[PDB]
Amino acid sequence: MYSDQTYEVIKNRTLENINLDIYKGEGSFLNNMVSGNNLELSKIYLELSKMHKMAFIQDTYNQFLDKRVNEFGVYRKLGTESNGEVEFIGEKGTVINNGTIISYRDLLFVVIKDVTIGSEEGDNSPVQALEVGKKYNLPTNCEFKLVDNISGVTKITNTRSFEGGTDIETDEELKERFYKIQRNQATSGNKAHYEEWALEVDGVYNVKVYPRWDGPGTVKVLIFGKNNQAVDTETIERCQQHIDEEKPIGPTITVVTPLPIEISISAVMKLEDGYTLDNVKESFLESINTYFRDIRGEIIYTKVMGILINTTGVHDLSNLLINGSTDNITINEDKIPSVTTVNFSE
Amino acid sequence: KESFLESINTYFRDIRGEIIYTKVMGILINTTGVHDLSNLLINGSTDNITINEDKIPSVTTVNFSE
Repeated sequence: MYSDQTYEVIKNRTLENINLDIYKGEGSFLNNMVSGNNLELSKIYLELSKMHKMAFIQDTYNQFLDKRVNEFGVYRKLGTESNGEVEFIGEKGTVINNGTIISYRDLLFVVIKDVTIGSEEGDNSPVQALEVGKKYNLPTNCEFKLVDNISGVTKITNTRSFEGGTDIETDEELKERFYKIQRNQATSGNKAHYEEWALEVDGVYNVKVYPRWDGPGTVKVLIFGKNNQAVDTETIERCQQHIDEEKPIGPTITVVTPLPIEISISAVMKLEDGYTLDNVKESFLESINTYFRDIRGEIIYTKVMGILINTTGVHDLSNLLINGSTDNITINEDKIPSVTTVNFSE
Repeated sequence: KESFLESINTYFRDIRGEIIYTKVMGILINTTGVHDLSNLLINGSTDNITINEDKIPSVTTVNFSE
């Protein structure tokens, strides 16, 4: 191909193309024109080889990828600026106006709202990164410094880690994203397609779909908030409207929120020395709350009493009763145990 | 059975005073491979037994079933 086509090869080819009495000689004037044209033609061959690659969907550049995705209607992500809140410590009554820039090392951060040291609202003010990037996502407790000294301001530190700083999307990321988009398109009523739109709601984390719950075409949408806790009613409403904005033709949609199950417990236990009823009560309730957060399936009475005895301050235990029974209690779907009654006696 | 045997052996190494029947069932339920248990009897009984002087607990019979 064009790699085979070179200065020497095309030069000899052109020399053969000419039927002339002049013997071919190095440095001849006619040889000079032929050699110059062949050099520029070889350069043009290299350019053609390059525009092979530049015309492809892959191995594009910033402008090339931009044009391709604009033809596809896709747009690359420039990233987002980091956002956090810092604390200003210094002379009381000092007013830090909006637009003030605080520098941590070489990083530059700007204060959004006015903050007064010693004010009733406090000395905490949200601070946004001047530019996008992971480097702007500063951790907690960073000693920010004013670029411009302000009288009355001494120490600037963030009580929370800076977040929201996202980097510039790379070409490969956008290429793979576009390839996935073309590969997987929105369908009418696929479980994954419908569930993804529900996943866009911030409040909910886990989404489940129960089709045929009320006959053909009937879809029962099941949602789960933070660690499968029930979200607020307004969150349910906004999720319902959102999924209706993307729902297929003629579906019946019901959003189901997780339910809590109250738990009442009672036992007659012996407490270890130096420990009171309140301490063992709080420790065991925290432990059993963790267990409820991790319990899969139904309740295990033996596991409950095991976490009870393993709790510090339990000399011995007896007469353990949960919800009026000592048997294993079945947990149904969308039901999470909730600690409500703790009847502990020594 | 072997895992609970090791657990009860180290507990007896660490035990003092009396064997606690609730402690026995707690160390049995916490044992790996144990889902649910019932009718746990020590020497056929459900009561704590005092470990007297110059005396140590000794495991003799292990009866576990489903």
